[PDB]
Amino acid sequence: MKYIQTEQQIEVPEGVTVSIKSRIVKVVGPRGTLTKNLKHIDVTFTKVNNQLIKVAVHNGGRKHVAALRTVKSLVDNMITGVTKGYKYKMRYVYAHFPINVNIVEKDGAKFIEVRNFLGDKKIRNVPVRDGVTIEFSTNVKDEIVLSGNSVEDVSQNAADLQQICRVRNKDIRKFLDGIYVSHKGFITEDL
Amino acid sequence: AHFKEYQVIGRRLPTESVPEPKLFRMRIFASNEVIAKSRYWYFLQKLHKVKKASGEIVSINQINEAHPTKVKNFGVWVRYDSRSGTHNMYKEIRDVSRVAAVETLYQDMAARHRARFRSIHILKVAEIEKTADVKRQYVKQFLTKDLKFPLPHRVQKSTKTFSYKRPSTFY
Amino acid sequence: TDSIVKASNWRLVEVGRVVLIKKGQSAGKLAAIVEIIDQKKVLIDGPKAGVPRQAINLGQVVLTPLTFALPRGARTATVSKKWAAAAVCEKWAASSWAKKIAQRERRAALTDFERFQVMVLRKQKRYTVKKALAKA
Amino acid sequence: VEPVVVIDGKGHLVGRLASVVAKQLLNGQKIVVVRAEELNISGEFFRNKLKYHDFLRKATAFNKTRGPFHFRAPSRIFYKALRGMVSHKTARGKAALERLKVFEGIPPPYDKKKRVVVPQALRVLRLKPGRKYTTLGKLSTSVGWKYEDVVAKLEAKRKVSSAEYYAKKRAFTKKVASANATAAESDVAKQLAALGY
Amino acid sequence: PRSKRSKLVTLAQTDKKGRENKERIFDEVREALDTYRYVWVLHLDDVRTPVLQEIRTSWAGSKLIMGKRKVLQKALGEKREEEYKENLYQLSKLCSGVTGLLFTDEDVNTVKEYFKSYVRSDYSRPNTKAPLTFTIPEGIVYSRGGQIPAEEDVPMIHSLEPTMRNKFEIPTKIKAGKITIDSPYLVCTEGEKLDVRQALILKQFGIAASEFKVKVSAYYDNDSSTVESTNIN
RNA sequence: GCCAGCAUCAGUUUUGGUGGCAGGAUAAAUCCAUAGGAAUGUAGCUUGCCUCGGUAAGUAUUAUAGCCUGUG
RNA sequence: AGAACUGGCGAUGCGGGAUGAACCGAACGUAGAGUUAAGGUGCCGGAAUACACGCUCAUCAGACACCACAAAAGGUGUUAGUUCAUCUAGACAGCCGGACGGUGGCCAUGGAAGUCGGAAUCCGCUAAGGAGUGUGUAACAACUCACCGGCCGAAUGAACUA
RNA sequence: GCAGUCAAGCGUUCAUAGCGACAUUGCUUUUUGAUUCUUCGAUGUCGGCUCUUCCUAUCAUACCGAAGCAGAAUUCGGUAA
RNA sequence: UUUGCUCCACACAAUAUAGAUGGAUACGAAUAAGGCGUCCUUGUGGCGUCGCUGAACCAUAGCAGGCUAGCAACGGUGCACUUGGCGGAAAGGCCUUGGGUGCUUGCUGGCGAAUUGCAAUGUCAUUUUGCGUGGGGAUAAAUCAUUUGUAUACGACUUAGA
Ligand SMILES: [Mg+2]
Ligand SMILES: [Mg+2]
Ligand SMILES: [Mg+2]
Ligand SMILES: [Mg+2]
Ligand SMILES: [Mg+2]
Ligand SMILES: [Mg+2]
Ligand SMILES: [Mg+2]
Ligand SMILES: [Mg+2]
Ligand SMILES: [Mg+2]
Ligand SMILES: [Mg+2]
Ligand SMILES: [Mg+2]
Ligand SMILES: [Mg+2]
Repeated sequence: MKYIQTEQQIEVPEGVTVSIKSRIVKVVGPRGTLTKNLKHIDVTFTKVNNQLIKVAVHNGGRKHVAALRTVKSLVDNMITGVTKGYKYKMRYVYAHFPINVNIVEKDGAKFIEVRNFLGDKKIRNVPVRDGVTIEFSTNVKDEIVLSGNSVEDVSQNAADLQQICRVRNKDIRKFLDGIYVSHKGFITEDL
Repeated sequence: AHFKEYQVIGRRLPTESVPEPKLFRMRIFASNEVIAKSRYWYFLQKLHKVKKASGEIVSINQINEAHPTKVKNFGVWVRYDSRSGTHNMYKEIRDVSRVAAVETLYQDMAARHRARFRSIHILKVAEIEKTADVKRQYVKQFLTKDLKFPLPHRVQKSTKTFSYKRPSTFY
Repeated sequence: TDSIVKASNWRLVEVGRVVLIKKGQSAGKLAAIVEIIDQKKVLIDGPKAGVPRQAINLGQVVLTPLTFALPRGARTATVSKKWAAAAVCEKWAASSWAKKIAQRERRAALTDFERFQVMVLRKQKRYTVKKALAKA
Repeated sequence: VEPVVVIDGKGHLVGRLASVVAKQLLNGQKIVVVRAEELNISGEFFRNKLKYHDFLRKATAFNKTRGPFHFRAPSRIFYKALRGMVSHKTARGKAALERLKVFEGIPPPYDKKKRVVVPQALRVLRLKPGRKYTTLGKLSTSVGWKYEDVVAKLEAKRKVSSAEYYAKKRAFTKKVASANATAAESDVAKQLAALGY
Repeated sequence: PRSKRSKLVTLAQTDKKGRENKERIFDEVREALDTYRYVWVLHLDDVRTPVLQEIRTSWAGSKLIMGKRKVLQKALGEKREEEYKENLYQLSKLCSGVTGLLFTDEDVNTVKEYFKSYVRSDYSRPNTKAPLTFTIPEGIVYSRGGQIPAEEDVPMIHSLEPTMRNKFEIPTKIKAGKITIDSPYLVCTEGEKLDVRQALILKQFGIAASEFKVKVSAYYDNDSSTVESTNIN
């Protein structure tokens, strides 16, 4: 129908600042600083007061209107990351061969080394992305914690750590081995 | 074309045992009087047993708009022939004149349903007097209090085949 | 420590926006928006410039950065009274856009003898300008 | 009106530019096109790459050295469109094509000259916002051109030098404007203003 | 075809009730106020059908309406210039919850002292606080979950471990034949905000630490045309 | 003898400027007068309000803006 | 493989359909000027990168009669309509609570309690709740759905047409 | 292919004038894996040697998906010349 | 090889030539954004202004631009010399120093022009030499023939010898 005006609304909390010049967003908060390059959407941002941003599309179709809410969700995830953080927890299970997972520094680059997955002689190497921190949670057996400000980087690093050790040419109703995400939450889990 | 509106009043031929036959009037949207009288005889032959050589045209007049500068909302009832069958439709057009609304409807039917002039009947044109009697959302979204919108990405045509600075689409 | 969002400023088509007509019978003259018909078409009226009340495409005009208070759908005597009360012709004449328009048509109306005079005075001004430069 | 017209090819559409350059050449005007790696084609990168592969598939089957020749530079892709739009088998078309020069980047002596644009071939004026487009340097690199980093390094060097030149000329323009505005409100300035200058 | 969400497939026996049920409830409320002289506005918030089919059995003499709240307020005509009695707008604006209307005729202190008694036990009180702190031990978990005797219980079924872990965030394995969580994990504690997860865990471990008791807002006599307020919490 | 230029005309044709009339609802409009009305509700007044009068919702047919319809 | 009427080619150039006996326009002494037919006006190529309202994005789009062939059907691609419904007595989506009692209805079964099967399909209390829509257990449990209620506050759902 | 029961569209709004997609049963037993020594073959202007390309409608090799797929070995699909 | 060569100058004869006739007049990036000016802590900053086309900007008066006399300024500009830098993508060009010397329409005066006859491009910028005259300087190789065999149908290839 080509609606005349469509708007979404972003509520920004107290201790954080946002700076948007030409569809390039910078969020500065109590945990760091995140940035994003939104120069493929054709939207307009407007500051109402110092606590509300409003994003709008004028004379947009259906495919164009469907991107306002994804812009709002991306900027809200930036705000949520810089004020709470993202914490993913991964648990790894085995039947016979215990998996040894360690953090290494191969020419100063912070890899995860996985070895003895299903008795393999192969060493699997997965690089830590920039900004995500990996810890090994004591008092829980066979668990890893990934923490960061960027939900995209934290989730992508947990995803390729999941995908590096998959079962090949076997029966997956019988061979229950590998690493799985068990919880996605926040570093500051409340308040 | 650019249409006009005519009233056409016709009649049978007076004869023995039928003196003073009944007069019938129609409102035809057409671009000239020849097409106006042809459309009159088309509709009268479909509705009665009268031919063009059985009857005669009594009067042909052109109707102008009463208030040509006043933006009105029109509801138009039409029927048309598609490739499979024939259907009735209701549409809404916001414009200043009945002939203007009829022109926009003919363009809209050609653009949206590939219906030519020869397969469209205008059943009725009427003005919707009150708001909250407007069914179409594409018309309703212009009846809002204090309506404002911009025009982003202004494109200007030029001459001279060459420019000496990069253009700017600001507005 | 305040947030900063700049990103835009736009001229709006709305009731009361005055408008320069770029092509047609009434080219070069000002009118006002009195009603919005659709996304592409509006109803305009300018009584003082001498343009009739009519519907047009927005592609035949250009919006100016001038506006005044006007109710929706106001008739011609009303738009005349509000136009002269809000005094938009003087602000339009004080704009730098209209001065460039008048400068263009004044340069077009010149004769051969006035072109010769323009050349002589340009040389006389260039002398003192170039002498006042480089010894500042 | 100029003896040679130099066109900056950044941000133009390929066929809409080639049409107007072909007409200018046949009418008798000398054209130099620079920055041919920055041109655009409407449509997705994958679709344009598949079109180039359909072109790449055609060759003379009994001797591949006789066939259509597939040139990989962006300047040569532009030249192929232009040669399609003139009648190059005649002497008139040959002379028209010899009135033209196409380069990647801005080599000497054209880096000290003025570059123009063609507004009816510009992508921001012609394409609807939201449509996808392809960049010619990326398309030619994917099909086999091998000088995309050399040209980028040379273009960075040229941009540094022209930024110095512009800083100098902008300061000079500032002092000339200040010297001109102090000779206004003079009698000959008022006479010139009345005559319209 | 346009991209739209299609509804889920269910082919069952019940059908959806309409405005006729609301109209019948409104007519019943007006006729019940006309027939019974002791209309009491009560607030039965969190209650199981078993407990109500008991109070409806104890006061087997009066009438109880438990319809929609806005429909009941419309039947009592909560408009300031509308009524079916004299000045029932106070008793109409009193309703602010999952309201109930107990229309009686018998008493006016007995029907306000027995209620102060009926107060049986209930589930884990998902909105309020809980008292009995429970911590499951570091062994195989069982059905009563440290609320029965040693060998007088059944070990927990294998088909609930995925709900125990991926829907209550309790660390668990299987590792021999049963649930058998490795450490001892305390679910709830005394005098704290019991969460939805804690309340669902206490319900699945089948504990009953909160009490249900009726709360009567007001009671209006139609003979004197007057409503007395109460706070029988 | 060869090749041209200008003026005044005739025949054919193409492209501008301007004047006088006729018709139609003896254009329909705008504009002026007058009766009725409404809301995408102006003044006024009243309110959980009240950033110290900003806004919000309720009355009110022109008032400290206007509009619509009929008749002339 | 054969007939009927008319128009053509053969016997015929010219403008157009890129190209062609038969299609469209038009039939021909040698020239000049003007106007057109059919067909066209980004460039090849003479002539508007005219004006106006819409639709369409194709990982073999589509682009002009003869003539260089493809529907019903399927699409969670988009556009416009038609007929039914629901909705401030609060509709659709989401969160949360209820989801009861004769009764573990009757046969079959080593055991099957709504959920391996055959029969069946009732009654009460209800605001509503199936002699059960699925997951589940050896069988029970537990969860979900059908159906009602609280919170939030504006239009929403189905089938069909092109 | 023949015969019968259906039943969404239908006979451009009729169900049963008259169609009728998706289904569904019947009919074709040396009817309890039995007999059948059978290649019940087709082919008359082509066949063979030598040699080169192209198609994909994929046999093998590469990578994936499903299956009561324990392992091993297979089967059915997708991309791919 | 009857004075052959290099580099720089013209007496004279010429060559027009896909087509001179005031000037090809240098940021980069974005377009749902920028340019310019100003202010301060120096920013994704505050304030102001501009755009809606180069229809601009610079240049432009004098016999195709002559001969002279003054005023006012310390400017503009041509022409060779000169001091330095910079430029490698195809640099082959750009900036600058300091003196000579010409012009100046910034302003004011004095002479001259005709007959090309009422128009006829009415010839005005740019080039490579040639006949030897004019000034310094520079003194070579290749092929055939003879020979080799890392090569070979023949040519070609690869070696040796004043
Ligand atoms: Mg004449
Ligand atoms: Mg008149
Ligand atoms: Mg013959
Ligand atoms: Mg013939
Ligand atoms: Mg013929
Ligand atoms: Mg022909
Ligand atoms: Mg053809
Ligand atoms: Mg002729
Ligand atoms: Mg042309
Ligand atoms: Mg395949
Ligand atoms: Mg296997
Ligand atoms: Mg191969």
